[PDB]
Amino acid sequence: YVKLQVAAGMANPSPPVGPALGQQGVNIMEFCKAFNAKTDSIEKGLPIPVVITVYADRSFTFVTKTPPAAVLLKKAAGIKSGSGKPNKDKVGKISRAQLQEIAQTKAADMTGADIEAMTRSIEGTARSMGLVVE
Amino acid sequence: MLQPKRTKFRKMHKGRNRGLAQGTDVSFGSFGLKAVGRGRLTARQIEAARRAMTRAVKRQGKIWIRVFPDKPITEKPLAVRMGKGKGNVEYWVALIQPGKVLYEMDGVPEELAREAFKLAAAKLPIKTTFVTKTVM
Amino acid sequence: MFTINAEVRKEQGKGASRRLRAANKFPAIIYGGKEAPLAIELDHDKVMNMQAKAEFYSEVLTIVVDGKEIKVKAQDVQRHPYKPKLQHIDFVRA
Amino acid sequence: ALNLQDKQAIVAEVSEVAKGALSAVVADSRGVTVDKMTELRKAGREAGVYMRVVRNTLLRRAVEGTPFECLKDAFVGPTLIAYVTEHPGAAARLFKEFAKANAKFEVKAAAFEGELIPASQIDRL
Amino acid sequence: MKVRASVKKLCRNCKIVKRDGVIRVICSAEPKHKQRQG
RNA sequence: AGCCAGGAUGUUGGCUUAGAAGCAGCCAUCAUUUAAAGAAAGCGUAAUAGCUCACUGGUCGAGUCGGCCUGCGCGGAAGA
Ligand SMILES: [Mg+2]
Ligand SMILES: [Mg+2]
Ligand SMILES: [Mg+2]
Ligand SMILES: [Mg+2]
Ligand SMILES: [Mg+2]
Ligand SMILES: [Mg+2]
Ligand SMILES: [Mg+2]
Ligand SMILES: [Mg+2]
Ligand SMILES: [Mg+2]
Ligand SMILES: [Zn+2]
Repeated sequence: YVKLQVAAGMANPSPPVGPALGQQGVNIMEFCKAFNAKTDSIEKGLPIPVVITVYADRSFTFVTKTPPAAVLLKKAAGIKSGSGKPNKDKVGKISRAQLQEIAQTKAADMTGADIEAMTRSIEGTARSMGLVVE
Repeated sequence: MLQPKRTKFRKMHKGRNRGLAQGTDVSFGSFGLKAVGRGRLTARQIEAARRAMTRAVKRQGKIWIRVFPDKPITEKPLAVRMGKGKGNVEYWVALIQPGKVLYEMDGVPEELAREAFKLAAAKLPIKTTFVTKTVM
Repeated sequence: MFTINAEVRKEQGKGASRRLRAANKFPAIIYGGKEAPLAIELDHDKVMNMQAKAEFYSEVLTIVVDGKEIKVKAQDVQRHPYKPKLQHIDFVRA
Repeated sequence: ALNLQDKQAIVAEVSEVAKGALSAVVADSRGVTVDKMTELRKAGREAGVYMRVVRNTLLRRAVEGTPFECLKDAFVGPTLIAYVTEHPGAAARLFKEFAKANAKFEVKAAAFEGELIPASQIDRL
Repeated sequence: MKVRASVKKLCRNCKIVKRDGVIRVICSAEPKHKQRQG
């Protein structure tokens, strides 16, 4: 029962993926290319989280979830890297429509009651990496 | 290390330390280190201490030093008989009577200040306590 | 509101005062106004815990002396040099 | 911690949703993750259900606010109450399937109409 | 066994004791915190 | 105080790094479901995982916490 964050159409380098979930009994290339077959639709350069579920027989089922609050906030403000000094140094900007798009993606991925709760959790990740909401 | 820029006379009578202190109260900072016991503070002591509580506050808030080492102490060196004058001036001291306020402080959290003052007092010869400025 | 109970001082001087302070009581005074001064004694503890609030110094309090209140303010107070103690209090008639 | 004022206000909020609620279900909350509990909180805000875990001797003071007083012996043991403010049922049908899904805790005693329902007969709701 | 005239709690698991008229500091966690007065 | 239970999502917050995922280091430290759950008080990893803590519900059943001021004692305390 492991989790990783893997770039869009990508898999099978040695340090990020193979050892981590490969010491758990998982076949590495089925995860790799069924995850690049599922996440071929995610834009190039966004890490997308993947939850791997392993069973006593090593046959696994993974739910690929929507890209992180921090990655959809990197892309919706246009930027590459967020702030090394958040809310002191501010690195980009998103109007409330992008807070709400990222929070519809994460409306599929949150615990929130309303799209205002998911927009407010994406508001929180918007204040975390320094980005301004405008 | 504190010491009078220039003096009227070079040497002094040993004098006594008697009676109680003036400046019993904290007139600048919110907190102060008061002396309970009676003794002489060399400049070295005061300096080391001021250092201690300067490390302790990470150079924040503010620190006053209310005491000054203005009276010169002498010593004849080893292997020297009595007489032949008064000894040479070794170092400077401040006479301390019970209830003087050695350092004042403010712009800081109280807890932190009690701490810094414990660390400051580790370097001092005499019995000391923590105190707060009051209204009247 | 602060109410301080007190007795009239039958004695005076350094000796009286230091016997007062030994007994866990302390001397204070009430002056100001048309009247004559009134020297009184108090319980060190009650007052020490009472001036442990700030308003004590900014406010009109009352002092119960032989059935009779007076309304006063805190004028100045001399404290023992290193001890959590009170040597004396100047009360000015309010 | 909680001041007496804190406890007083909270007793007023439980008594206030208790007056407004159509039906309630008391259950054991022990031995279940906050993941499945936020799952029954989503399945709660979706069913109109008001979910709570409240102190016992607090809930004797709030349930003294009537007509749930038949539940004051159901408060021995950890208490998780589901008030359905919208619809009756949808708490009692959701809890049996959540406790059979988890196979943890209990779901002990319900209350409707002013009477308590024993554990195997909560299938009435 | 740090043997000294000032003995203290060096963490939250250190527990002070007086055994046979000696003040010691005993730790479950850290053998290095074992102290006696002297 | 003990003992049962949980200590959640966004999320591996961004920075940085071959790796930093609460726990090298730099900066922010928000919001959600909340009974409660620090962008985490320590052990832990190549980095994770793994282990307690803060915090809260349960059982328990009446006093408990730590400063202040003093009285008398303990350690500090070895020599022909
Ligand atoms: Mg003289
Ligand atoms: Mg003078
Ligand atoms: Mg006379
Ligand atoms: Mg005399
Ligand atoms: Mg023995
Ligand atoms: Mg307890
Ligand atoms: Mg008490
Ligand atoms: Mg001895
Ligand atoms: Mg010996
Ligand atoms: Zn220890």
